[PDB]
Amino acid sequence: KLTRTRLDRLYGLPAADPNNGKEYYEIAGRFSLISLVPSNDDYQTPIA
Amino acid sequence: ASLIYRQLLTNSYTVDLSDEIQEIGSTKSQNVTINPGPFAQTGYAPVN
Repeated sequence: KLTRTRLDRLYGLPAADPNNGKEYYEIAGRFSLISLVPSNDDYQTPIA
Repeated sequence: ASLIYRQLLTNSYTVDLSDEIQEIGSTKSQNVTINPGPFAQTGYAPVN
């Protein structure tokens, strides 16, 4: 709700004070990364 | 006159050194191992 305005019941965070007493919004979780890594093998090496 | 064959058979070890004489001068070549066998088939992801 914005005081002294023509619209109330606003939705979504304002662009003025998006933090309001917090610096980092810590988010802990598990990530799985199945990627196409560029690497041939333990091959591509002199045999000796 | 049989000494020719006997001396050819007897004093025929130093010829081993001749190999080195050809091996020292020549240039060798080594190669890395090639990945053998079939390759796994993997395309893209379905597209929109």
